[PDB]
Amino acid sequence: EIPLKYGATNEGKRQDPAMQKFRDNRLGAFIHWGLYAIPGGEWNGKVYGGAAEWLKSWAKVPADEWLKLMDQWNPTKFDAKKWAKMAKEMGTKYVKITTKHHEGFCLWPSKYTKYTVANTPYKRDILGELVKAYNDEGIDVHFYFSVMDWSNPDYRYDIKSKEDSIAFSRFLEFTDNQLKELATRYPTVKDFWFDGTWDASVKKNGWWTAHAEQMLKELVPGVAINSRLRADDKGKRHFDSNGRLMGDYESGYERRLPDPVKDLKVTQWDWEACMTIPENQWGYHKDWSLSYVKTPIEVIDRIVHAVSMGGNMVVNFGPQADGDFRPEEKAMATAIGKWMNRYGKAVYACDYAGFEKQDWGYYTRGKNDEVYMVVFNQPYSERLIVKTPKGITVEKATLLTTGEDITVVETTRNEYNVSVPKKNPGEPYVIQLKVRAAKY
Repeated sequence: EIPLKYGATNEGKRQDPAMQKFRDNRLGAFIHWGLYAIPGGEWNGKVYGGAAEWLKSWAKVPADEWLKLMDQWNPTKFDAKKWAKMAKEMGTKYVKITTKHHEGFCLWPSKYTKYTVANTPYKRDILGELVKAYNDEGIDVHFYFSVMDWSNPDYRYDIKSKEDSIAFSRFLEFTDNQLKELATRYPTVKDFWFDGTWDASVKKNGWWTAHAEQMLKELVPGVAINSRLRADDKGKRHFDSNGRLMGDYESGYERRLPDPVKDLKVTQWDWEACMTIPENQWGYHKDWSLSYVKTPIEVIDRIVHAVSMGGNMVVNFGPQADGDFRPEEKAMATAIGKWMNRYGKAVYACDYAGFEKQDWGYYTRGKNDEVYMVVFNQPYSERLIVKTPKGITVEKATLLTTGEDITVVETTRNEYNVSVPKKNPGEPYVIQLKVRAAKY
């Protein structure tokens, strides 16, 4: 048992209405937009296979020359109302926006640096337009913020001298200033999602991470803050030195997901995962033939997987330089939306069900103890195995889309065979169960 000034603050899950809304939303979209969209993976005629938002690093481009891309920032086709309608149609209840990525370029007209939308041909407060357009559609907005900043020469990767410490203290004031600015300019913000916090400089300044959390919470009632921000007194990230979660939700599952059998620990706290459509591209990259691109069903699988284990999922989009979305992303959003509209009672406001995992798919639990079976792998046996926890029985099974009754046969103590539907739905589908707990 270690004493700590800058360790965990929350005891378990926040149960205030604002966290309940964050949780109940479940499905969100990620927007990565910045100067990296212009080159789109290519520098000086060489196409790089790494993440397009890291092109400055792959092509060894100096800050001065990279930030000169501001002179071509002119997204003529940008329309915040279209973006928001696209998100509504997809079934997303929130959107996480890159306010500033590692490159340092701000999508709002910050008063604390020259590297902003204001000093571009386009001039407009893109971030402010998005906040309004999304909020008009009833969609919450969350802010991605990269602490690591390649545009500011006071940034330090490590504190090796007293000069380093003096520079970096000025950098943290700059950062604090931008954060205060965002929270007061855009007070409808529901969440701040920190990234670029892994460097030794930040690990050595745990006190600051805890201060940023507390500062933003006093400025924005009920705001959420991700675990990735936080380091403790000793430099342990996400979870403090007593194994307690810092911030309001766990945010380490990036392009991977907890194991449905072995990683049940994650149901004890709030968490959010994010993912890309190709293997590893967040910002716009002009050539998607370079790695595997997920199909819509592969994406829906991951969404449901997350919710089945008590977490959120955020799907990423990397808008083009002109301010429109590429065709593959429009197709994905439309396909997800179609499926969510039909089967979203098993996703929105749902949580971990407490049932042993089975091969056919995933269980989710509803607000009134509905247990949904989301079927992704159809058994040739025509029987969907359902093993119940001690004291639970299955009284009825119903196909969600049609209301048709589904035969349930007891096979042993605590186990049933739920029949597949008479007509194969031809897609991942939901069977709703009615369960009863003995004197959930």
